Amino acid sequence: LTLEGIQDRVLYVLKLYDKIDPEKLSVNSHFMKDLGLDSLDQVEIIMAMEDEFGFEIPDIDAEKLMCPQEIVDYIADKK
Amino acid sequence: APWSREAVLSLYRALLRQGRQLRYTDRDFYFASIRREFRKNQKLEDAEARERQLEKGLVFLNGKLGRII
Amino acid sequence: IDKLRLFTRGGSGGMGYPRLGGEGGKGGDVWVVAQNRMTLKQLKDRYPRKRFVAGVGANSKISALKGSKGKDCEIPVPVGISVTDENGKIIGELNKENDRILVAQGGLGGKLLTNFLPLKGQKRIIHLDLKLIADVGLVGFPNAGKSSLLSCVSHAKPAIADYAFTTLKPELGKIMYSDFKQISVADLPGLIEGAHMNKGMGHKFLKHIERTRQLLFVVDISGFQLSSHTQYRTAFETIILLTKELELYKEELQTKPALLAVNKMDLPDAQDKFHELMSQLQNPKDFLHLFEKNMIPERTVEFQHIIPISAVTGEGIEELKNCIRKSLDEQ
Amino acid sequence: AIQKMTRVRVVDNSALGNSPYHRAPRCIHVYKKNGVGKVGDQILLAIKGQKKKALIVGHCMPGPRMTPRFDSNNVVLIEDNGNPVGTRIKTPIPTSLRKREGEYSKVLAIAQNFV
Amino acid sequence: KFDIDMMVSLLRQENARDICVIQVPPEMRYTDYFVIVSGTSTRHLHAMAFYVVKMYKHLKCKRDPHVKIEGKDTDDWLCVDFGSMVIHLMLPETREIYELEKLWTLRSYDD
Repeated sequence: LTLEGIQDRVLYVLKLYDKIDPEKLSVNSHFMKDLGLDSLDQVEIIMAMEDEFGFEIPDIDAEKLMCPQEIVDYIADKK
Repeated sequence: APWSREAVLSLYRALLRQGRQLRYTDRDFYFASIRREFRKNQKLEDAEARERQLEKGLVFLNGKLGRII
Repeated sequence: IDKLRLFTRGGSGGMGYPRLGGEGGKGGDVWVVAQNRMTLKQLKDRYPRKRFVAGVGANSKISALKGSKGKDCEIPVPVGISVTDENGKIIGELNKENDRILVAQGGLGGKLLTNFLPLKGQKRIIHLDLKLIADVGLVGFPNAGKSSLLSCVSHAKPAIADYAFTTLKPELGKIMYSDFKQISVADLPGLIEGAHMNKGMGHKFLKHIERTRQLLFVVDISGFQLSSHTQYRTAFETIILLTKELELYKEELQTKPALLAVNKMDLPDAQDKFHELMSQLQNPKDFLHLFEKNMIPERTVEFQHIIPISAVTGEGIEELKNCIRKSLDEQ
Repeated sequence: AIQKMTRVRVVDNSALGNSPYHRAPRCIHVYKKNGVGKVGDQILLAIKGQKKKALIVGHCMPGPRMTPRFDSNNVVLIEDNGNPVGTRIKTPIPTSLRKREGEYSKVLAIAQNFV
Repeated sequence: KFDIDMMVSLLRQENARDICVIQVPPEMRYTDYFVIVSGTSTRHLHAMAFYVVKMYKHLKCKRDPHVKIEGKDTDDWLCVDFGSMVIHLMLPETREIYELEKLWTLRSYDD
């Protein structure tokens, strides 16, 4: 699969979230700092990313992503 | 406050797996109810109260007092 | 087509009979609401089975509980309603839809060994007058084409309507007011031909058509030789005869918001002066003479206006028809 | 055997049931054909001086030979609509209590356990 | 027959606004399943209850006992038990004020 397609799917999943405001959906988009998301909100974003481009993400690796670039790199590396 | 912080995330992940494993019930309503049971409870809870709620969540993950459908 | 007289029953009180607590229901009110022709879409105008009643109160006895409340009754009409009571006069005076008139009677209780009074449910004598079958009764002439005239002047197809009467239901036609709304008019029962043109589909039906409070005199606005009748009864002569009969029938009705329908206007054009002839017949005293100051052969000079049918031109014929429909619904 | 003027130890999560007062709650009248109030009927209840209907669930007097019995007069409140005003009953309740034909389901789930 | 799948099909055909089902185990001797139904309005909930009861009756189970619409007097609160299961129809606000599904899921963890 294309890594650019993975990044595009991650961006589409981030923009599809209704709790998140599409203001800074950059590669280093932090949850608690760039978006202001709690640990429950971080887990919700991780589930929402695993819902479309995912369903194989480990809980240990998804607990410390904190950036769309890290999530895109993890998705490219897992696939 | 809680028994552990990463244990709360593990419980949330197991709850998400169970809600994705839902069969007949409104799994979106199940996810919203789980969020309401987590967001409205795990904000500023005290240590003993968070311990009791963690025991309740562990029992719910066990699910011995009922199986959802 | 006739006038209806009904008895309205409201809420009734409850009972007991507990040592603790008390009575039950109360007495509801009688509401009258007028609705559009969509109320006549459901067949509830041939309903009459000696009126309708409302709910009663409750008691409860286990263990010391009081009762329920009463119930109010609303009486709907298919197309328009004029509401009067047993006082010999009407309080509400309208026939347009969404108009409500209420009569209140209640305040109920219960008998004697905890908290006291004797009674039963309440009632009132209501009188519903629809001002003809739908809005007005159309009596034509022996040139009448009122059905085709109404079909040509309105984009809405006419339907079958009914009224709360002891006789047959006359046919009704929809007219367009060019204001995102539509009004209704009524013709002779059964096959519409016009009451003056030797047809009412019955003698009792002719009496029902002639009993209408608001009458519309349809006549040929075209020339007598160009009228769609053989032999035509002349526009001036038949118009004068029908208008004289309508005015002499009641001077108050002549002074009321009654109009004469300008028909056979599908042959006429904008330059045919059909609207000019209608204006000259409406503004005058229904004769050759236009205005009379003191010596007037009629009961009243300068009478009401005329209604347009099979509309043409653009000099406000649709606006005039809408104003005529509004005046007819004003009653 | 909830007869006239019987005091009842109501088991419910209702605040008025939980409300202490000058006296504990006592019934006034019951919905029985005889003058004998058994478990599974509507009875009166004084909550802070307020009349209210309730259902007596679990008694102390000897009933059927195979049935169980508590040591008091346990009851759960009902609304004017008939619904349970309270939330839950801590004491377990007998399973045969629903077998009386009538309003049973609304209390059949709200209590903590089943006796 | 009228199984849990039939109940789900009836809820979907009746367009249940909120459905919450739980499979009751043999730990409690009350039923086999617990259903929570939140509908549009009291008339809508009553109509849904009547449709479900008519379907369960006229479908099958002639030998089974009849089920009455309980909470027919209470506008918000209603229930009907099945031959093996039980449904309760209330508002979602009424369901939350009951907090019944978590209460049905917490045998000893409420107050």
